[PDB]
Amino acid sequence: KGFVDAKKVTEAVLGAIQLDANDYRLGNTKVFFRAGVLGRLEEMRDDRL
Amino acid sequence: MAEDPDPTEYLYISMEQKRKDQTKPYDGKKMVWVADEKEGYLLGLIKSTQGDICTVDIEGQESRQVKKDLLQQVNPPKYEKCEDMSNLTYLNDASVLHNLKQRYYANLIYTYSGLFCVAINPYKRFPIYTNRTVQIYKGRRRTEVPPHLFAISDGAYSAMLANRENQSMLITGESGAGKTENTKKVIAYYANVGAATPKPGKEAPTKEKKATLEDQVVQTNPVLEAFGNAKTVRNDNSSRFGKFIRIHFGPMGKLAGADIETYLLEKARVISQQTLERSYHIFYQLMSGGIENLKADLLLSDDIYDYHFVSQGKIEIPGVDDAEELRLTDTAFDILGFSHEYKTDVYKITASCMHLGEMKFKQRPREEQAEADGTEEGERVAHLLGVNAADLYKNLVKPKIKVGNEMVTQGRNATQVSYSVGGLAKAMFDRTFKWLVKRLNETLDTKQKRQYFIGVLDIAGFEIFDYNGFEQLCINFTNEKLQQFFNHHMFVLEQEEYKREGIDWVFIDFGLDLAACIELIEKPMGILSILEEESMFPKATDKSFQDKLNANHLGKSPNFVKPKPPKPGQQEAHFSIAHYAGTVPYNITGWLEKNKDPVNDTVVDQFKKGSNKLVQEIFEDHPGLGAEEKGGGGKGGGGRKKGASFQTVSALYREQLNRLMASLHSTQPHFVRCIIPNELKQPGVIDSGLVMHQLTCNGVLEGIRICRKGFPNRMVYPDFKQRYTILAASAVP
Amino acid sequence: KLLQEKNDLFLQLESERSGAGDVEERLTKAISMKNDLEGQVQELQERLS
Amino acid sequence: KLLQEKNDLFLQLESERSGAGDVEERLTKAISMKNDLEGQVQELQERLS
Repeated sequence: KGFVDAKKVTEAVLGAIQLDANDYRLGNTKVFFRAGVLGRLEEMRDDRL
Repeated sequence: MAEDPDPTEYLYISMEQKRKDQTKPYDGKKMVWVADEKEGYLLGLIKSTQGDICTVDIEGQESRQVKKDLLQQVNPPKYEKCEDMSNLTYLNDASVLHNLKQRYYANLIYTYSGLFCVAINPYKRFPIYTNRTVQIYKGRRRTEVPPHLFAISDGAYSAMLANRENQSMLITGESGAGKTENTKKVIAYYANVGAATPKPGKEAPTKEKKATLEDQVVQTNPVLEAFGNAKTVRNDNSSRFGKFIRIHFGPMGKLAGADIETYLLEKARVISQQTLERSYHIFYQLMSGGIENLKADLLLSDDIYDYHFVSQGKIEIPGVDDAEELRLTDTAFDILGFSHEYKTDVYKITASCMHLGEMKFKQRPREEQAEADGTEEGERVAHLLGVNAADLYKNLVKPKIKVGNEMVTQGRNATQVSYSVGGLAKAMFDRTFKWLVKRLNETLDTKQKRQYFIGVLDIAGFEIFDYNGFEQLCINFTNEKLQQFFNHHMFVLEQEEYKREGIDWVFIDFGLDLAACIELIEKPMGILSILEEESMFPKATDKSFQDKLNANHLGKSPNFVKPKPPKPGQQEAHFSIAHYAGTVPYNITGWLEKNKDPVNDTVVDQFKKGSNKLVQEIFEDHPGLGAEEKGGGGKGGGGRKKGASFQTVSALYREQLNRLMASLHSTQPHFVRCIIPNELKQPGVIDSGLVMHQLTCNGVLEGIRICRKGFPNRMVYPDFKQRYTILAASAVP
Repeated sequence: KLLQEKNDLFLQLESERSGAGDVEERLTKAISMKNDLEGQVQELQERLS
Repeated sequence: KLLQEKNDLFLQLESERSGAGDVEERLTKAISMKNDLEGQVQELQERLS
């Protein structure tokens, strides 16, 4: 419980899943995905799934 | 007791009136009514008459020379502060004016003028809806039942159950003439007398002692008022919709069910309110009453003033909270039969509409294809719908553009997107309240009893402001027809009913008619106007609309007030119609888009593929709500009705107009003519300038001239013959 | 409820059936002014030529 | 049997709604046709002028 700068909220969630902010690049509105990164996120869920 | 019968307490008027001799030496015989500024009409004396000219002084003693035909003849206080209006003789204006002003001010709002009463909305919570008032009145012998709305409803219930013909209950008013508050008291008679309410505990104060149908049908009204009501400049509690209650009655006496239709909803105000108006009530309740847990899952800010679709600021309502009123209504869902999920689910679909307008689009001039600066604003929407996040924030700016029938992607430019997002809010709220009123009716549909009824024409509006648009016009378009049904029912259908019943009556009329301006039958209404025959063509505008009204009505139709020049060259386009309560200014520039309704396809189609059950239901055909784009062949909708474009609501408001009005003139009417005492929203204040317009204009002087001999009590000849019979054991054996 | 729903539908059967007739009058407007318009297309085309 | 009167009145109703369904398409087709015939007329007069 503590939603604020959505940029900062997302760094924390993605920091818990250990990705530095250069494979997924941030800007303002959107996140850029380098190869693997989005479909590694999909895979991470879909390990337990 | 001196032509009048015997009195009771504050509920009645002061009806043990004296006959105090002082009044009498004035009946001799050359006093008259004269125009003043301060009171309105006043008392004058003919001193000397110069043929067709007259020198008449006044209460103020100012000797004035007058022309004959103004001199309204004096009608003495034999008829001061009676319960019913009837007995007043010389029905020229002053005689009625005087008499109502000093009724309201003497605590009596609701005053009898036969069946169709006069009510001057008090604006206060009066302790006269107590169960004392509603325990004595268990089908009472009407003298103990004096000029309040319970008797009116008693007299409806008491004719109807016996004589088997369907009924209506129609309160008219102008802006904030407390309509809803009145109908709650029609229902509060019904909810505490004729039904199975176990009364023998005798509690005059808080009863709350069954039936459950009664406790339920009541709660649907706060529920309706939290969602659908908001605030205006005149009106704190402004029902931003218009409803019809069909009060159903079974075989034996007591209640059977209730069918509420709903006409319009003011979804346009959701982007920004104008001046001091408040957002849809439900919203603020959910904000203040919510606790630490719920607050997270629903995605409320802790701080206030964030909520971007609440304009001007947080404005208060006088003398109510927002926060405890949440806890009332939530439990009024519990009490209806909502489930522990669906509680959170209706609020989930409600609060996103408070959120959404947080989405800040910003100019990135390399193209002008703006995208919005965040996620929080979008996510607190996205989760509460449980729609695909990866769709929303891409596909809102980049949708699959249907070109004819094939498909090309496009990025959208800055303002189209901001506007479509504001569109997404007005799409959510309109669809949900319409989902809600039916899903409310479902719990209260006549469950294996009978659909025999009273229809209550509780259309909340006729609200006058500088801004009147299309929105105001489609509300005002019924309220007009209601004043037309007044003429059609105070002269006409009152006595047309006496005629059907073959009573001792005489057909008499005076002559009041709107139908030389306003369209009444569904097809005249579906010819009105440069909107269905032309909304589909790229060159038509709210400018050509005004010009085709100005071609098709002006000069020859004497009822249409024309603009005071916001039309030569540069228009906002204004015109006016001669509606009884007020010549009103409308604006036309915009209407087209309020009669086409333009959003984004790809996102609301992907929202159809949503989750959270209720959030889902709000979307498709099968009953007929959204499924909202692609191409129904070229008609103008929709689904029913008509084909595709998103909306066209003015034609759908033909579709229900036919079915409602057909019923209304068949179902015998009860009326209450509610009027407002002041502009300033204040309790107890009455103004004479306003009252002088209003009592002329509501059909009141004319509407005593017949309805004086008109009957306010109406029941059945077999019972009444058989309940009496042996009283005349001398005469009938 | 069914002895009533007999008369209920019958009432609504007046409702949609007048709605058929009136909208067909507005369709008769089309069916009529069509002839005049075709007449106008005849007299137009013949004279410009 | 009471319901069979409700059955027939409803079958009937639906067929008058579907007759009016025809009339929807028919009507709007006639309205769209009017507006083209207008565009045939107005201009052809204007080309005389």
